[PDB]
Amino acid sequence: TGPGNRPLKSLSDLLKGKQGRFRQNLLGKRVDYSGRSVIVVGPQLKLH
Amino acid sequence: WLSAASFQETTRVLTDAAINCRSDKLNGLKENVIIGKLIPAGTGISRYR
Amino acid sequence: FPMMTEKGTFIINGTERVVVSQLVRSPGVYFDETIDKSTEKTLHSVKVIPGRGAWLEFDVDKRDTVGVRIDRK
Amino acid sequence: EVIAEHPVLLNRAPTLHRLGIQAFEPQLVEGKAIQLHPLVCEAFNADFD
Amino acid sequence: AKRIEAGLYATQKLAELAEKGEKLPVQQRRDMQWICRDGDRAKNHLLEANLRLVVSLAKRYTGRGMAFLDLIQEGNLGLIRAVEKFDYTKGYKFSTYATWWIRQAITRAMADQARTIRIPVHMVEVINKLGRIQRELLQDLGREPTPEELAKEMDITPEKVLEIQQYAREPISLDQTIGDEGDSQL
Amino acid sequence: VSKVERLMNLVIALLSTRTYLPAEKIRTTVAGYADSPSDEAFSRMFERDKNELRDLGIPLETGRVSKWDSTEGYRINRDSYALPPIGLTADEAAAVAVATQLWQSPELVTATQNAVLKLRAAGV
Amino acid sequence: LHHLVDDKIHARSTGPYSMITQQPLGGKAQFGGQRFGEMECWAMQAYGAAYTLQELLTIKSDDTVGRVKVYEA
DNA sequence: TCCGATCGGTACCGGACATGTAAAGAGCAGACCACCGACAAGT
DNA sequence: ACTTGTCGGTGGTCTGCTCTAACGTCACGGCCAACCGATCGGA
Repeated sequence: TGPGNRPLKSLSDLLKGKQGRFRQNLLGKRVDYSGRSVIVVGPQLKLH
Repeated sequence: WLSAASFQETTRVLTDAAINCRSDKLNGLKENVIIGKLIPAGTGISRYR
Repeated sequence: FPMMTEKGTFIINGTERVVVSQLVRSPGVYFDETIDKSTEKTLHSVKVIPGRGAWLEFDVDKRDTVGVRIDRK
Repeated sequence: EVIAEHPVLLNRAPTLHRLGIQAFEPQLVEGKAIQLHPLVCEAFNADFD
Repeated sequence: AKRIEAGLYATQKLAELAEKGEKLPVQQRRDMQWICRDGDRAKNHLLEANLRLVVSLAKRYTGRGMAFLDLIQEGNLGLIRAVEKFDYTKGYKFSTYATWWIRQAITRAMADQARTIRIPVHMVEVINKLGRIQRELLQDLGREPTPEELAKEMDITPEKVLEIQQYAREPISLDQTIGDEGDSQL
Repeated sequence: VSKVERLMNLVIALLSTRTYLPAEKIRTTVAGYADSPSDEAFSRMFERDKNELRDLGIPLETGRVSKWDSTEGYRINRDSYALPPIGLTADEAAAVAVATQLWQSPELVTATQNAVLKLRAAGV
Repeated sequence: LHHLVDDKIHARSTGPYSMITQQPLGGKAQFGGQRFGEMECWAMQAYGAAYTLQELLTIKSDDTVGRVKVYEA
């Protein structure tokens, strides 16, 4: 453990878990040209 | 071994693969997603590419 | 020593903060009963839970032998 | 001029099936909220709350 | 101690007579080898018998960066040095010279091998002195002492104190959790 | 190159710097100091150049790089370099006309000529 | 209620990236990108859109040369 | 056959951040730097 | 005559190594506390 009684992070801890290398950084990433916002209803729009 | 390690029990899978000296052939959805190749389904198959 | 204001908040580093009361289990003796699915018999146990101390547990098993587990041994 | 006939993909988490990601043709609106068609909510499992 | 000194002298004399010397008698060579081996065994026995004071000395330095076993090993090195420098003619017991050397070795090692960014010992001493003076000033004044008071009570410029305080920062970890759950890191 | 070029380049560089430039950077940056055989010839030459500049009158200050830096460099205070403002013009004409008439001592005439040249460089 | 669109709307084309893995940051306060998680990858695989998924994974997140080449193109 | 014990796993987005102590002190030496002498040979 | 490179010196700060003689001798600060299924090493 280090300061605050927090166990140190080894290589296996890098490679394992949901927060590990594989699941967090290889099967899913953050991408450019992307946005996010609240949705409201537009009834005058077409299906496309 | 790449898909098995990405799925669950990374340490055991890596140990067994290292001891067995396995060689991944890189033909599947998960491996091609990981390495950056087109998945072998949909528009990524040889007939359509 | 930090002092609480007249409204129940602490000014720490210029920011008002609130200490939230915590619901915990009071120390004491607690008796529990379970039913085994391998023999269909009732088994009782008691746990002494102190504050800042070792744990003392007594239990009754299938063989009707009362057993104490000092600490977690 | 630039957004005409340029589809964009809309996604709502969690993505439970394919219809959680759908392509739409964008139109500029004056607000700050995305206007969604009322008939694609069931596919997205989305409500306006 | 006498056995150690006799063994060392016998080894040196045997080495001197080996090169540019003379054919030693067989019994003389056997006796020299026996004395050397006895001296080595006596040194090992003294070391092993005194490998309990080291733990007592290192018990007091626990929780200051280094681990307990590392402190014990550095104390063992200090004990080896103390055995090498112990003189029996003065009549003092081994527990004083050994204590001095063990404490010196532990303190020096903890000065070196305890920081990710290494600071020389001559500056670690200054940092510790500044901290002690700050504690004394805090006790005396009743309030937190300003750099002015430390400058007067440490006979240094009121600017070097800022550099000393800025050299004492320890780097934080990039792997520490940010949120309440375990999904965020610094 | 030329000694005069080295001196002029050093003066300009030490005038335009913002922090205390160390001698190691002076060797690589200032032209004319990079042709020395070894580090001792450069050191002695730079010491002599500093002595000459300080004796001339140009303010050459030596001080720390910065608070948290133990390196020691050199600068030239642009504010102490000279005094811009000048007085009237009619009195200066009389002063120049009487600057030197019959003095023969080389130090006196050189000093008067230097003062006249500086006055001309600061207006008439 | 304290849920206003002014605090929710966010968009990005190119911004800061991470250090170990050269992927975009996250959060409105850091001009970060939107996560394309594993479920979205499953949806893309089920659709059969190989090229969209490939470009999303490679040239929008990690391909260091690819990002600048795409912007120039 | 029963038996404790270790080891694996437990949905998604949005956001949110940085620690709290030291028992000291001295004598001796090499290195680099800022200031200087000579000094003959080269300019 | 002026410059310049090799030689030699004084003084100062940062860094590292060595030494100090009453007697001293076998660590702590602290949970763990879900709850499931699978499986190897015991009994």
